[PDB]
Amino acid sequence: GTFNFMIVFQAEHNILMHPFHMLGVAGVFGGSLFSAMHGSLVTSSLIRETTENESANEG
Amino acid sequence: GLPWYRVHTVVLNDPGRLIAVHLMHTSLVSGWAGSMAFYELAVFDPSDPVLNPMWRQGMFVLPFMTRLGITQSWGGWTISGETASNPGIWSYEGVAAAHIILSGLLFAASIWHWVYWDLELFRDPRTSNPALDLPKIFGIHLFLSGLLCFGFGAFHVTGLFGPGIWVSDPYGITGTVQAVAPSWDATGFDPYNPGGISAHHIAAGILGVLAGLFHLCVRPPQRLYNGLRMGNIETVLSSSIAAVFWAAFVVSGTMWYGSAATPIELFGPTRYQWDLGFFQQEIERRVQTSLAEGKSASQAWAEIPEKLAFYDYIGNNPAKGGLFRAGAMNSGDGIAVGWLGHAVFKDKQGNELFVRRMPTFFETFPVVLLDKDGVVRADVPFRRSESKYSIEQVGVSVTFYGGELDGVTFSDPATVKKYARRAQLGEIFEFDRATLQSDGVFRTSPRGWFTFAHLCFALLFFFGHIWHGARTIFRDVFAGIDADLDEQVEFGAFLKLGDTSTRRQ
Amino acid sequence: KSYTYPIFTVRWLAVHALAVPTVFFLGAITAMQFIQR
Amino acid sequence: GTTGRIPLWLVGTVAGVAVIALVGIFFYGSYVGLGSSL
Amino acid sequence: DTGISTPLGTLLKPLNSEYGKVAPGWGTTVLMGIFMALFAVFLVIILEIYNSSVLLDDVTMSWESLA
Amino acid sequence: KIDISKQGLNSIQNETVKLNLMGKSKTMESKDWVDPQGRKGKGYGVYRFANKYGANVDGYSPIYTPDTWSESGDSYKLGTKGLIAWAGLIVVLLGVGINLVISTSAL
Amino acid sequence: LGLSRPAEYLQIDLDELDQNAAVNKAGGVVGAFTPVADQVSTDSLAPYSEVFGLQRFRECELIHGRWAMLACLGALVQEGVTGDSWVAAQTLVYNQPQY
Amino acid sequence: AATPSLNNLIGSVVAGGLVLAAIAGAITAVSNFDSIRR
Amino acid sequence: KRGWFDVVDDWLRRDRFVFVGWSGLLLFPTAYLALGGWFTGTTFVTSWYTHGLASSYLEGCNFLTAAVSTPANSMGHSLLFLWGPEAQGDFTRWCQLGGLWTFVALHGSFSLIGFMLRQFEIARSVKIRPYNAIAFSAPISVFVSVFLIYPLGQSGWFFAPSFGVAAIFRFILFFQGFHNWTLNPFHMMGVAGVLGAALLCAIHGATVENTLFEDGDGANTFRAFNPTQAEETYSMVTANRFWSQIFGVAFSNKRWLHFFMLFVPVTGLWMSAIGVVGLALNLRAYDFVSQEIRAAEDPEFETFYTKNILLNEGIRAWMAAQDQPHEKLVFPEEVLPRGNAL
Amino acid sequence: GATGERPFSDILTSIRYWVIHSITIPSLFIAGWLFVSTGLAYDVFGSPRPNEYFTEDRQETPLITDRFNALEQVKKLSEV
Amino acid sequence: NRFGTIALLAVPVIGWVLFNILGPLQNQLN
Ligand code: CLA
Ligand code: CLA
Ligand code: CLA
Ligand SMILES: CCCCCCCCCCCCCCCC(=O)OC[C@H](COP(=O)(O)OC[C@@H](O)CO)OC(=O)CCCCCCCCCCCCCCC
Ligand SMILES: CC1=C(/C=C/C(C)=C/C=C/C(C)=C/C=C/C=C(C)/C=C/C=C(C)/C=C/C2=C(C)CCCC2(C)C)C(C)(C)CCC1
Ligand SMILES: CC1=C(/C=C/C(C)=C/C=C/C(C)=C/C=C/C=C(C)/C=C/C=C(C)/C=C/C2=C(C)CCCC2(C)C)C(C)(C)CCC1
Ligand SMILES: CC1=C(/C=C/C(C)=C/C=C/C(C)=C/C=C/C=C(C)/C=C/C=C(C)/C=C/C2=C(C)CCCC2(C)C)C(C)(C)CCC1
Ligand SMILES: [Fe+2]
Repeated sequence: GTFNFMIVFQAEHNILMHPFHMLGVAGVFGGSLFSAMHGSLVTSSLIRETTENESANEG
Repeated sequence: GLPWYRVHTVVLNDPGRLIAVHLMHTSLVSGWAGSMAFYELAVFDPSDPVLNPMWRQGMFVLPFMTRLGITQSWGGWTISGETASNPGIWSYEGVAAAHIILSGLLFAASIWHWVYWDLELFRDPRTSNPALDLPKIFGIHLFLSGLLCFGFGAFHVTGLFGPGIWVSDPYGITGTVQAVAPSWDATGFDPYNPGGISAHHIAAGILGVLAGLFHLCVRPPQRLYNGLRMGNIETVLSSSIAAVFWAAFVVSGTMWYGSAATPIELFGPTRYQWDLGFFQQEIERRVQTSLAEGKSASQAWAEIPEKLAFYDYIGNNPAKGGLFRAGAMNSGDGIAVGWLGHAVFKDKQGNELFVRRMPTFFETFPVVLLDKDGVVRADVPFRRSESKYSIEQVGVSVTFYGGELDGVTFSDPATVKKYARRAQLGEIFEFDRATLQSDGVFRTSPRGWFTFAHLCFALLFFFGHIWHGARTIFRDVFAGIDADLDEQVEFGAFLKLGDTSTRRQ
Repeated sequence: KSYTYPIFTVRWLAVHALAVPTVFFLGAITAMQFIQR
Repeated sequence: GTTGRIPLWLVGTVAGVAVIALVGIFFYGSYVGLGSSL
Repeated sequence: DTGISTPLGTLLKPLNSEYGKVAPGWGTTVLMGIFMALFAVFLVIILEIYNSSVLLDDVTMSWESLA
Repeated sequence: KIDISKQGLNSIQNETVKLNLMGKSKTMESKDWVDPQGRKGKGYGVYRFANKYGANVDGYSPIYTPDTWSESGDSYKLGTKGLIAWAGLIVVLLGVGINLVISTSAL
Repeated sequence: LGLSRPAEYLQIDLDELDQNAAVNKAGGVVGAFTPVADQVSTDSLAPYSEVFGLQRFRECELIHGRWAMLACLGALVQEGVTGDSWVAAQTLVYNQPQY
Repeated sequence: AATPSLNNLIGSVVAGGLVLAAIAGAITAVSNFDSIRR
Repeated sequence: KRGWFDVVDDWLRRDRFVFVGWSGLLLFPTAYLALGGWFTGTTFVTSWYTHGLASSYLEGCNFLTAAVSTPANSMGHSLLFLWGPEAQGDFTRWCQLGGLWTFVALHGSFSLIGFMLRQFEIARSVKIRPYNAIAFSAPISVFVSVFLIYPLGQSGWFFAPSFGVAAIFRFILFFQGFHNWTLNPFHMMGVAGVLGAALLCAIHGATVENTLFEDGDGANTFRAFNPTQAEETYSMVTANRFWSQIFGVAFSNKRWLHFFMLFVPVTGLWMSAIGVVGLALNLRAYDFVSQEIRAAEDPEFETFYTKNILLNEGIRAWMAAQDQPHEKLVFPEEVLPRGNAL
Repeated sequence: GATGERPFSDILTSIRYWVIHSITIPSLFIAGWLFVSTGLAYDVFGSPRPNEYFTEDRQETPLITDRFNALEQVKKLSEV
Repeated sequence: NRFGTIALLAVPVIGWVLFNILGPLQNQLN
């Protein structure tokens, strides 16, 4: 039903060409980009507090 | 304790248990091969190799067994439909049993090597610590691989000692297991030339032997040793993963586009043979040749083999299946039993009409009838309130030449519409949809399944290569970075990045 | 203190390789607006 | 010779006016000429 | 704690004795680079042959070459 | 740990802007300071651990340091003659450009 | 090419692959190491001390030369006696052993 | 013989080698001109 | 440092405004060429002879409708070199034949390779862990599967995405009409991953910004921080209690929090890539056979799935004629599916 | 701190900088305008002028059908 | 000639830039 709603919405309003929909798509894509970027940068700078047979979460 | 995703790292520094786990994996793979062969043998129907071939029954490993020269069974039948003459040890059942026995032996060897892990062969003489000399082991294994490659390509493929490989004519009508001679000119790089296979295996085997001797004799450079971490085994793992995903991409492309190592008589026609009119052009050429020899249309169309007609079917096209449409094509379309004949559509004035064939992309296609100049003349309308090309208006009739319905003419508009609907798929055939209760939706071939599975495996193994290379290079910071790491990461503190001997600017 | 800096560096080339064609293309696009069909 | 610098806020104001004028020209050209539907 | 002695292990012992032995300097890196360049050229040639980006007189590059 | 005087912010004429760039404010360290809405201060200032760590984030990574600016560049070496030559050249180039734009177009 | 020049090598310490340690650094250079060659032992799979030795190279050269002398004389004599080329002789004997 | 496509392939290989050589030569030149004196 | 390699490494891995590195030699030329090719194609090069459209600013297109178009379907999977057996060294006719698309794609893939290599090199120079380099594998896999593997399993490069906005929109609509891409479980996992990543980003930003510590006297809280400080700037205990009482579950491990943040979108993108790889061979989860059989036997059974099937049929029938000029589909107006009065 | 280059704030507020760049940027703008207006853009990249979309020979959209004769086919289709 | 016009337009720009920057460039080179 959601997919049908999307398809009929596109057929009737041309949502893909709407600048507000473009801004929303940019919002979700940038959110994923920045979430991955922040998670990777934080995970890459962990200070050594454990050994190699256990996870850093235990650190 | 160890996380659930780090359990198998206990055998990283244990050569004996590494050998044990590799032996266990080999035993499992051999057992799968044997069991799959037995299961496929228990359900295979060798009664009809013309309209019910290997690939229409969803056989995966049986074409791979047949490609290298195995065609007889202990049951008395032969893959070509003849009678077996002294099948010998190496039949389908014999090969499956050999694989099962090998799996059992590898299981026993794995148990022995797991129990006895403290062999002094695995110790380093200088320090009495467990270690492996990876460059020399690579030399030994490369030498053995080159020897095996040369032996295969020289004795099996060429027929000097072995049976040979499967070779067939371009249209896959007359194909047997033959012996192929090497091709050393530029034609040996044609992907549709078995002589290329023989020549490649011979030359690559010789080069592999030479490179193995070189790697046995010469020690690695110090700079390369330090750069690639040749004292670690995860670098070997990363490089091997890279090689295997490269090979997976290559084999997937070869299977999808077709080559001399993937016969259509064993795996099925490719989609480019349908969307380019390979078999249709061949059939038309044969029919015109027969017609020019003073023969009638029915006589010309009666000499077309049923195999050639069957190859001209979008149901046999491999790009018409689904991801969750399980089973063989016999489970979706029914077992073909006969060729109805070539349907010829004629106008009320006698002019010929041709049905526009359905492209590979479309799941459903409109029915339109074109003349010899490509102009539309008739169709099955969707809006029947007003019609200008309706079959009822035009008065189209269908006549069959050759096949089951030779000489039968249909003029009922409903029957004409029904037969013009099946002309989209190519050559009209007769199917048996009651034996297996077929659904009515097309499925895919072993070619398509192989391509899909190996593309997915190649992508996942690219990720694996990246992960393991990163882990082996960045091994000292696997648990975390140093406590005080601020002077080295100060902007414009050193001339060179990370070098503490260039403090300026 | 006195600070002396080079004129041409790697940053200079990096800036100009993206700045010069950008201005050229902007001029071309501006000229494109007055063409009549 | 000529002592003195140029205000950074003046530079920013001029650059902003220039880019705004460029965008306005682009919109005007979108409303007339090529690709204007008439 | 030397290990477990075995006739086969003693037979194969000299093949696993030089762990860290390396050639000082860059060694034979240039020769291996030359071989790598030749391999890259060969791979490009065969890929272009299959891709039909290069056409040869005697190479049909089709199903008809099985004739 | 951080010396504020060595951060290159000493060549700024406006005292308030200078204090802003170092992340400092003498007004806010007073115990009787009240912000616009009317909330009293606890004496922390802009940053609580200013003494422990030397300075603030503003005083740690500034992006406007007139001290590091080149000694040259605040005066044009070519002088008035260079500016006169530049004016002549720009007038000539503007005339040439407008003539070329008019000529190459459709009037 | 100096293939018989006494080779000099280096010794690299074992890599630290302990899973119970926080830091596992790579292996460094223990020190320079020049072996002594041309010594035969009771190994049956690597009798000589080093591959790049003058004595081992001399033995390889002598064995190669003796085999080559026999091969040249035999190819000539067989070609004269039988009349077949020394290349086709292998296939002819394979199909039907003869002398 | 050799088709024009083969000649173009060989020329492209030579051009790629030339580009690599030019890049390496320029990098070596700048590296030698501006060095770090430890 | 006396050797050639040593001096070259000293210059390449220098501390600079723009870091070059050993991977710069592969990244900068290819990335510059790809960007320039896209800009040139969108500004000057047309698409009249390969697609039958206009895709440039010179012809009267805006930012949305300008694109670099794919080659014609007759060219198959040709790499379309400037010196190949099709363009034969002619630059203008190479541009007209659609060779700029392959130029841009082939240079962009190597630019992506060079960028991951640059991430690895910079991480190793600073002596940290390569998780940022690991995270780029998801965008690289998406690009590889969409722009290379999918066209390589089709008729040719003609069915690849074209580098433009409206071109990508047409690609999306084509994927809906022909493949039923919305009904693919792998695409569903990809959508879940992207939306969950956006959720995680927003919720983490808000939670950190609303559990800060009073380290200053000003209402502007951005100035009460110092990167070299020891104490954390927000209250993990307070955040955990708030989200435990509001939602039911909450994070108690910062490292696990940030690894989950990294893990979600990467997995989503990889799953979508696997789905597109499967779709390259027309292995589409298009229909439910039980539902089709029930709707065929019973003319009263209707669900939203059947309506979506009808919509896909209409999309295919009405887009086929112009989207695929090579098939030369001439459709009389009375064979196109249509509703009542619409 | 600083990596050893002149600050951008120092450069952008210089009489020398704005004297040099009062010529280069307008020169590039005029060069692009002249490139478009003189017809070079159409000829170099082969884009059709508004009067060259349809010729008297064919009144339909172009279609390329041959892969190896593509050069000659596109030469024939572009004939004015 | 159309490209010649653009080259002739670009020549005085190079001349002016060289006239304004030759001194400090030579200073940096040494
Ligand atoms: C997608 C990007 C990518 C990335 C980031 C990495 C990253 C890495 N690789 Mg992997 N690798 C890749 C793809 C990638 N690889 C591919 C496609 C292969 C081929 C199977 C390999 C095979 C491989 C091996 C064999 C090894 C690694 C290893 C490594 C590590 C560092 C060494 C390295 O830089 O190799 C260099 C990688 C490159 C991709 C850069 C080369 C650029 C090529 C040559 C472009 C030249 C252009 C081309 C010739 C133009 C014309 C072609 C045209 C006709 C189509 C690191 C984990 C090494 C290691 O340390 O493992 C532990 C190692 O042993 N990799
Ligand atoms: C920085 C690296 C770089 C890389 C990796 C690529 C990669 C690619 N380019 Mg790009 N390109 C670059 C920079 C680069 N380019 C530069 C600086 C320019 C100048 C503007 C171009 C201009 C360009 C054009 C005009 C075209 C490409 C295209 C392509 C492809 C070339 C296919 C080919 O057969 O290569 C050649 C094959 C090789 C394997 C070369 C390696 C051979 C090794 C080095 C052996 C050397 C041995 C030889 C016998 C001896 C030479 C030495 C002696 C002469 C000194 C490939 C994807 C084509 C395209 O995209 O088509 C769609 C194309 O049309 N490129
Ligand atoms: C060529 C074979 C290969 C081998 C020998 C290894 C070996 C190893 N991997 Mg690597 N890896 C590979 C390929 C391989 N990998 C690939 C293709 C990927 C990408 C998916 C990865 C990604 C990867 C990750 C992300 C991690 C490792 C890690 C490890 C180590 C521990 C693994 C573990 O304990 O799992 C134990 C596994 C389980 C308890 C259950 C997993 C079950 C999976 C989800 C599905 C069931 C599988 C099915 C039955 C068989 C597969 C069929 C076959 C076609 C693949 C070990 C050194 C770990 C590490 O680095 O340790 C420090 C780790 O974190 N690997
Ligand atoms: C009145 C309340 C109104 C709102 C009610 C909300 C109810 C939903 C709560 C779900 C909790 C499940 C968490 C499991 C796992 C769990 O135990 O989480 C607990 C976990 C604990 O984190 P720690 O820091 O303690 O972990 C330490 C590490 O060492 C772990 O290895 O916290 C999280 O990861 C938060 C993320 C939850 C994300 C859940 C999103 C929703 C899931 C999808 C629902 C599908 C529904 C299908 C219906 C058919
Ligand atoms: C003891 C012994 C013996 C015996 C043995 C045996 C009997 C064995 C068997 C074995 C076997 C019988 C084995 C098997 C195996 C199997 C396997 C190993 C499988 C696997 C599978 C998988 C892994 C799958 C997967 C999947 C799925 C699930 C779905 C889809 C996807 C995929 C494909 C991924 C003998 C007497 C001989 C000798 C002596 C000893
Ligand atoms: C600086 C800056 C900037 C900006 C920019 C811009 C662009 C601006 C502009 C501005 C402007 C541009 C302004 C203006 C204003 C104006 C006004 C305010 C006016 C008023 C008027 C009036 C009020 C009028 C009146 C009247 C009337 C009504 C009637 C008649 C008479 C008269 C006319 C008088 C930027 C963002 C870059 C960045 C940051 C910095
Ligand atoms: C093709 C080719 C090539 C290359 C070339 C190149 C490399 C080029 C480049 C080019 C370039 C490099 C270009 C650029 C352009 C740019 C542009 C055109 C821009 C625009 C912009 C805009 C329009 C903006 C806007 C805006 C505003 C105003 C506001 C805010 C937002 C934004 C930012 C968006 C060569 C010859 C090598 C070879 C052959 C082929
Ligand atoms: Fe955070």
